[PDB]
Amino acid sequence: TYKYVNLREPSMDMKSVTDRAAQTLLWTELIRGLGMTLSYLFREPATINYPFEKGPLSPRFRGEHALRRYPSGEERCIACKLCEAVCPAQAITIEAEPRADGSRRTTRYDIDMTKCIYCGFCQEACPVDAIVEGPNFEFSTETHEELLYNKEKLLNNGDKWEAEIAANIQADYLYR
Amino acid sequence: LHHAVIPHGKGGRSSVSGIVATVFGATGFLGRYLVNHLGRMGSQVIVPYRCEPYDTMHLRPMGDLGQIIFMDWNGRDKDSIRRAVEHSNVVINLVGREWETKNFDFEDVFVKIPQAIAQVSKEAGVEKFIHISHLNADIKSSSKYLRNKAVGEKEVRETFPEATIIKPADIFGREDRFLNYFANIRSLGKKTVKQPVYIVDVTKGIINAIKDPDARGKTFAFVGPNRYLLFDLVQYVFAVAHRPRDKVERIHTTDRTLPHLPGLEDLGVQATPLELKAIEVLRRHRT
Amino acid sequence: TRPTVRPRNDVAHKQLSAFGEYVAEILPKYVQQVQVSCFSELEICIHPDGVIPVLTFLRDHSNAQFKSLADLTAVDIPTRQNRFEIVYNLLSLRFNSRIRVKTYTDELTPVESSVSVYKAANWYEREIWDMFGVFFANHPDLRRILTDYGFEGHPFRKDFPLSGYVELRYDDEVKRVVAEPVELAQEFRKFDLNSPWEAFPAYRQPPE
Amino acid sequence: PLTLEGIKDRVLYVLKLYDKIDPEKLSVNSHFMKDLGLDSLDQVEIIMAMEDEFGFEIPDIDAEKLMCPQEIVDYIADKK
Amino acid sequence: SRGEYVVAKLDDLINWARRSSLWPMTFGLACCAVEMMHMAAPRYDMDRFGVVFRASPRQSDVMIVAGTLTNKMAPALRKVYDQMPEPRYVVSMGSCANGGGYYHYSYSVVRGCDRIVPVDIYVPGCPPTAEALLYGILQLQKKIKREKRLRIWYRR
Amino acid sequence: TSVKPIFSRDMNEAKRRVRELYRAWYREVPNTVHLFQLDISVKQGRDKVREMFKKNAHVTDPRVVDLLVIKGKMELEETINVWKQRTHVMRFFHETEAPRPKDFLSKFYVGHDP
Ligand SMILES: NC(=O)C1=CN([C@@H]2O[C@H](COP(=O)(O)OP(=O)(O)OC[C@H]3O[C@@H](n4cnc5c(N)ncnc54)[C@H](OP(=O)(O)O)[C@@H]3O)[C@@H](O)[C@H]2O)C=CC1
Ligand code: SF4
Ligand code: SF4
Ligand code: SF4
Repeated sequence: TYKYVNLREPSMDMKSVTDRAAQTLLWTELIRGLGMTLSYLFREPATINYPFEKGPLSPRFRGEHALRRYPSGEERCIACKLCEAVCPAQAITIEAEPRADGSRRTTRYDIDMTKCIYCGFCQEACPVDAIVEGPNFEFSTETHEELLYNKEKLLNNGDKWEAEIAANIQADYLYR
Repeated sequence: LHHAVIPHGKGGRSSVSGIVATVFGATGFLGRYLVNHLGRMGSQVIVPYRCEPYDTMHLRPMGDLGQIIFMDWNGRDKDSIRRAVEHSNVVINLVGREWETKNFDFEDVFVKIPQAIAQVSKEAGVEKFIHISHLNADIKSSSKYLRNKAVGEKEVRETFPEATIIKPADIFGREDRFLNYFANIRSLGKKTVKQPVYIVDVTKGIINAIKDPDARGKTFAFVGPNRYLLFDLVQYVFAVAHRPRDKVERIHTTDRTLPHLPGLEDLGVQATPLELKAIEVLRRHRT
Repeated sequence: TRPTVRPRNDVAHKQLSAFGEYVAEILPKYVQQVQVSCFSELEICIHPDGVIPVLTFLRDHSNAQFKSLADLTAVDIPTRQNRFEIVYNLLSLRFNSRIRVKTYTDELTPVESSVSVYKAANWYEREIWDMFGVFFANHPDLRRILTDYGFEGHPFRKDFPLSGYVELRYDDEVKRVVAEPVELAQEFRKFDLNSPWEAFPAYRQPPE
Repeated sequence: PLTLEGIKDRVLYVLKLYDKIDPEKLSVNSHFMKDLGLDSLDQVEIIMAMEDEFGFEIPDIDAEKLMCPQEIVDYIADKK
Repeated sequence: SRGEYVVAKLDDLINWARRSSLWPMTFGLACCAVEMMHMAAPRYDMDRFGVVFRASPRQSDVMIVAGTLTNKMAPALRKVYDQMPEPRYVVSMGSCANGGGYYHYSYSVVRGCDRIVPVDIYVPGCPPTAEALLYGILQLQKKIKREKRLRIWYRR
Repeated sequence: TSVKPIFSRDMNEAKRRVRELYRAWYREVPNTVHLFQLDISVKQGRDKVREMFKKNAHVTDPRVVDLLVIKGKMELEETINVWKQRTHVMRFFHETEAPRPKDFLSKFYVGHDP
């Protein structure tokens, strides 16, 4: 099935040819374009006042790279290296050790914010939902040193909020 | 000494080299080239500035990721200077404006600045402190510049005696002062014999001396390869450039060699002549 | 077997089998393999001398029109003396079918520069010359396109590693950008993922 | 004013003008390649240097067949 | 100290004059350029901040390096950087541009634009969301608010 | 054993094409060092050119010589145009060290480079 274009002829009848001559010598559809643009002038423009009104989103945005923890409990991560096994720019760096207790844990959990393409594979790959892509996207960092997260920065960034992260997950733990 | 100060592997781009250098100045000319050659070596440079961060911003990306570090200093307090030289392998002193200001003379920058930094350095325990000086800065006349530099020379020689007191001749390069004044002319004609030394041999000598131990205590002086008349050099500048009071007195004052102290030959670096680099740098003429 | 497993048509398989047998019979001078996969896309595997005659046949003849030219690449296979595989891909405007003309070649002897009959092959051949080094005699212009000019090494080979040998940085010494031997900031770790235990029993090669 | 001896004198002082030849040591049977310790690289240097000096293009096989000062002078005397 | 008073007030006026409009040039190699054109979109404005998108390099206040810097790109990028007035500022947008990123382990790619030009404001993301980029330009403006050039000139 | 060479029959045509290519590089150098507003004497550039020629003089296989001639012709085209910038032309040179000598003891101080 096909529906092509540009198959006509200029009509040799006197009315159509004098109408094309009237458009040629009278600048008509140009003024029709001016009328359409003035109709968009008299609309109200759709802008948002940026520092006061922030643009809408989804409950599943991928931002901050925050961590979670157990209810009144310890660190949610096990250092099971799945996120570094899936990290498609290898920005995760995990060096693991157990502590004096016996449960297996970490030493070094580094996210490179340069290499992080923000897939979501480390969120989907985490069996205990330790790393969660965060809600807010404001990094804006004046120095390149400061864009290399440490595990303690991630724990502070996961302890500046969980209630946002918990609300988003508790809303959408059923799709994924 | 602790690890991560020992050298590691090859050189360049965050290969962990030897020295950790606290640099005073480095926003000017020779300090900027010196930070450049230490970044080629791959050495961490701690530099404090006092000015706007835009100047240290356009000399910022010389190093690799997070190698060089920026902080603040002032010419009044020992606390900020001491905080800047808390942990340093080597430290170099390069400072000086060639005209008096409202708040600083030729006195007390060249005098008062090496006093406090050498005080907190010797109380701090730094090694291989390299202090620059102008060549032939005497007790003799014609320059508050040169006599305050001679007082600073006697200070750095007396307290902390194993400092490398270093002196080049009047250096020329991409952002020279006196060749710029040769361009920024009008005139007058005098006589003075003079040897010019190019800047990259000077800073290569400084980085080689600061990375090579056992060459300490001795003051050094750098030698120009030609050593001829100033007015013939001005004719050479106008010929290659296609067009026909303190600075002019301090270039007409004194230019000699000293047989006492050792120079280039105890370091093993090739000398670049005036002619090659002068043809390289004399751009910006008529077409 | 029927849900969530893609069914096929044996009719197209028989059609491509008969067609490939026909082409193999009527150009015997260069035909070595005519192989048909399970999902009916034809492959014809060719000595590197009948490039121009086979493509002049396959552009025409009113039984195999195949005007549409596609990919050219020469898949770098070691453990061979003829390493590189020039893969012509041809699509028929009239018959809606895909044939893969795989001709084989070595490192240094040219195949015969298909741009004479295929005007789409010009930058394809220039790309293969830039990335591999397969020379193309009787060609108008061979240059380096999709690489840097001062860079060399023919990087899509297997001998060229992942990172380049050279790495640029600006320096204020000579006031310009220079190349240096590569100083990585991290390792590019290497996961030994080639697990044992023979996931496909049908594709077993006979061992020694 | 275009004789054999004027061409030989100008070939003589441009052989003086070439740098790596030590000394000139001109002869009609000199053979500066092996008797004076020179390279075929320096041979083609001198051949296209004479080309740069005073005239015609001197193509590749005739550039190969010379290997000798007086034979260069006689080849120019043939060609010019 | 009305000399210091006039210095502080005049510095406030000139730096507010600098940070007021700040028309950039959009260098924009890869898909980060598409997200910059999406903060040129009618929703996320740029008129409100005096920010006029303009391809002119001769009058560029700030420069938004975005996309993926390559070895073939870099000398032409710094030649664009040179013919530019000396009051200038750099926003490195994109994971590709602020440290190599997803193409970090590769050939032909400079490991971030730090190795060519200095960077004032890094804004990460892939793509850095137009909302987040506009936040990064606001924190650039606050960096312009803290510059103290005339203070340093007076007490120099 | 059938091998189809590029251009060669013996090394005579190899010598002929490489000496003509060197003539082209000789008349290529001063125009480029004047055009790109470079900073290097003509003697040094020509000596580094002939040093790069004298690096690969150890090859007798004629196909390899043909492919070297074709590569040198490619870069002579791309430098006789204005397609290559100042950066690549300086990248042929080595004015930024790279200081590494071949002494044993020098490699023994800055170690693990046998
Ligand atoms: N031919 C020559 O020029 C020669 C020069 N020298 C010496 O080399 C040194 C460097 O020379 P050059 O680069 O040309 O000059 P500069 O003035 O540029 O170098 C001095 C550095 O220290 C800073 N500085 C100077 N005075 C003060 C001050 N009162 N308070 C704070 N910072 C100060 C300068 O500016 P800022 O504060 O902005 O950082 C700059 O960073 C000088 O000491 C000079 O005497 C020696 C031999 C030859
Ligand atoms: S996948 Fe989750 S639990 Fe496992 S190492 Fe990564 S963050 Fe920790
Ligand atoms: S979202 Fe970032 S940290 Fe997570 S897998 Fe992707 S690149 Fe790695
Ligand atoms: S960071 Fe992402 S959006 Fe930006 S250029 Fe790279 S791939 Fe494109």
